[PDB]
Amino acid sequence: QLHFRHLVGEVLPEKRVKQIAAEYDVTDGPNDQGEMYTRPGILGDAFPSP
Amino acid sequence: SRAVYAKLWASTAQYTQRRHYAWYQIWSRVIPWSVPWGIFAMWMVFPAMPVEYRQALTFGIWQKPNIGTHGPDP
Ligand SMILES: CCCCCCCCCCCCCCCCCC(=O)OC[C@H](COP(=O)([O-])OCC(O)COP(=O)([O-])OC[C@@H](COC(=O)CCCCCCCCCCCCCCCCC)OC(=O)CCCCCCCCCCCCCCCCC)OC(=O)CCCCCCCCCCCCCCCCC
Ligand SMILES: CCCCCCCCCCCCCCCCCC(=O)OC[C@H](COP(=O)([O-])OCC[N+](C)(C)C)OC(=O)CCCCCCCCCCCCCCCCC
Repeated sequence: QLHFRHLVGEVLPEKRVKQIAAEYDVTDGPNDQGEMYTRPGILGDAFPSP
Repeated sequence: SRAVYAKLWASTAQYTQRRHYAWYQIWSRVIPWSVPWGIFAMWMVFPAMPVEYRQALTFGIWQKPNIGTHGPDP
């Protein structure tokens, strides 16, 4: 239920939260070929799961 | 006498003018109610306006509440 959006201003500064989110690979797609891919996380994404 | 009957007949010739006077009186009694309701309109619609307009319309008295969050980032 948690997204990085939740940490900025309430706990941490925005810049640091963006840098935290960048540490993870998050899956996204489909692309033009209908395949899925991975990208660096962004402020709008939910926490990852193991 | 014709003269007196004419005066009595004519006494009410100006009905419409008296009715306009009545309009004036009742509206004068009524119209101040616009101030309470105007204040409440503005009360409700103030937080919808831009922050700059809130600051301006209160001659700079109003400012963003300070609740201890969302401070500057060095
Ligand atoms: C003290 C001793 C004790 C005495 C005891 C006596 C007994 C009485 C008590 C008195 C004691 C104090 C008590 C406390 C009371 C106050 C607290 C209170 O009430 O809070 C409430 C409180 C509300 O809190 P809130 O809403 O969060 O408050 C946020 C603020 O309002 C913040 O909101 P905001 O900032 O967004 O507000 C906006 C505001 C912002 O306000 C301001 O910033 C105004 C600043 C004010 C300054 C003050 C000036 C006066 C002082 C000056 C000093 C003078 C000096 C001289 C004297 C000293 C020296 C001689 O601006 C406006 O309102 C609009 C502006 C004005 C509009 C008019 C238009 C004018 C245009 C101007 C024209 C001029 C040109 C301008 C253009 C520019 C270009 C030129 O209640 C709650 O939180 C809710 C409670 C839950 C209950 C729910 C109710 C029931 C619902 C259920 C219904 C469902 C059931 C069905 C129906 C049932 C029916 C029965
Ligand atoms: C006869 C009058 C009958 C009145 C009945 C009206 C009842 C329903 C009112 C709904 C108002 C909705 C306004 C739409 C805009 C979006 C609101 C909103 O949440 O914005 C975000 C804002 C906060 O913004 P924000 O932080 O989300 O980000 C956007 C920033 N701004 C707003 C600057 C763009 O939330 C609010 O402040 C809540 C809206 C309060 C406005 C209430 C208006 C009440 C209207 C009654 C006045 C009647 C006067 C008499 C008129 C009669 C004339 C004949």
